[PDB]
Amino acid sequence: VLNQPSSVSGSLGQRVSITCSGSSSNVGNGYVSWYQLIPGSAPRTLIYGDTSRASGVPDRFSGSRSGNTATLTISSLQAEDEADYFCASAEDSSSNAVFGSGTTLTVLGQPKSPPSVTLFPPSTEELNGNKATLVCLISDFYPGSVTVVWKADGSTITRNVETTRASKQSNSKYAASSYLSLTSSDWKSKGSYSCEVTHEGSTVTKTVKPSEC
Amino acid sequence: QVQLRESGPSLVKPSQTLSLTCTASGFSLSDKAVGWVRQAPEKALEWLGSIDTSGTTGYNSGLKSRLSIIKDNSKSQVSLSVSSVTTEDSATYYCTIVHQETSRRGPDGYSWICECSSGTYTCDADNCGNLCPSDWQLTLHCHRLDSSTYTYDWHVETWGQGLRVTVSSASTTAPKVYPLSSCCGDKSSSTVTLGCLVSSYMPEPVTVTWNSGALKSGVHTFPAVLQSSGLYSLSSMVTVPGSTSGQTFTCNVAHPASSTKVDKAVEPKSC
Repeated sequence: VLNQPSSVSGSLGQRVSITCSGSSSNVGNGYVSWYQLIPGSAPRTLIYGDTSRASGVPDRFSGSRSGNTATLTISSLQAEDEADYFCASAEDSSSNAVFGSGTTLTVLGQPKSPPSVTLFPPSTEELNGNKATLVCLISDFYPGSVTVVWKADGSTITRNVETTRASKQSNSKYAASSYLSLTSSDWKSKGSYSCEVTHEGSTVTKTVKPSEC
Repeated sequence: QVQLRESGPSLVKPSQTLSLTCTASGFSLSDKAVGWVRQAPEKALEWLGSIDTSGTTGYNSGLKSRLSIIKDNSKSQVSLSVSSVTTEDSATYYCTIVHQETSRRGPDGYSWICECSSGTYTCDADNCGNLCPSDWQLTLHCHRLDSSTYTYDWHVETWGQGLRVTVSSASTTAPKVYPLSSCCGDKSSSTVTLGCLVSSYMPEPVTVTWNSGALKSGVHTFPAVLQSSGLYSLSSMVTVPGSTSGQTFTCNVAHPASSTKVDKAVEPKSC
């Protein structure tokens, strides 16, 4: 495994460099390649042969190599550059490739965005099976860090809550979802249920009324 | 239109053989070398192996004894075999076109290769030339290249979309698809939001489209939650300008692991 920093960060419109440290028999052999992994998309080749840009890659991506250490430099950082970056190299054979540990790139300086929250009640089809799932969908927020609290009649629910980690959507912002798994009886019992989403100190709460659906 | 389509089972039991196929189109396997790469969840990319135009296979040195790659030029298909899989072989498997060549790079600065009657030299100038005859010019401008010194060039030219494979002893579970609709009293829009809950399935992945793919913008499909039950759930949401009376909304869910496809009609809650 080629040694990369676990994560790096640069500001918008600025530049950042990702290093790739190896030995004399991989990086030192003199033919490093770089790949970009955006979740929900196939990997993308950026650089090959230390310095050559792959087809369709702009010149703000550039590679270099000094001895057993290679570097990927990304100038003019844009929001869509946030991704994982992997270096690679052959070793002892052109069919024995070794990938680096991978580097996650964060682009700082982007505009804050509050989450839009939609709370969905259980469907009739699910209630017929004596189950009831409330779905809280959170989207269009940056930075990608939210905390979700569920309430029943105003008091905090501490059981049967599952929440996804925030992930990228098409517009480079983050989305998340949270699930409250109840039985038919619980859903009919309480007077209301609420999804409370805190993002950067501020909170958005949506409430659902079992009686009025 | 160079294409690489992986195919094979999305679920395999432990200690069995995982067998995948890659169908190439738009190019011939007699002209391009192809290889396999995988990425397990939360892990780095991992090279598996390749087979070149000559038909020579090459493997990850640490996995070769478990791997087998073979191709059929006439069918333009390449297969991968991983024996005695465990949960660590769960991953997305990518078919790829790889560049592979054996080169002879000398010290940095000596780019050109000069093989004379006196042997093989790496030289700094591109004339071969005034250097070959002279004994003094070679020791000046060239390094004598030893027989063993070889360098290797490898990179991925084209990536497939990848096929996710899960290694599990658990049985499959087809999803139950429930319509998502806000309560009555939230019908005041000005944009109406609805979706589908793809509940309790195993394994990943699941794909969701709306109106058979005719509804593109406004859609977002969230990643799945993994309940402690071992079953996955995810939601897909679409936001559309309201009112949208005179139009229907259908969420199309595909769970290839059980060859099941569900098209659930989502109707707004009329009160």
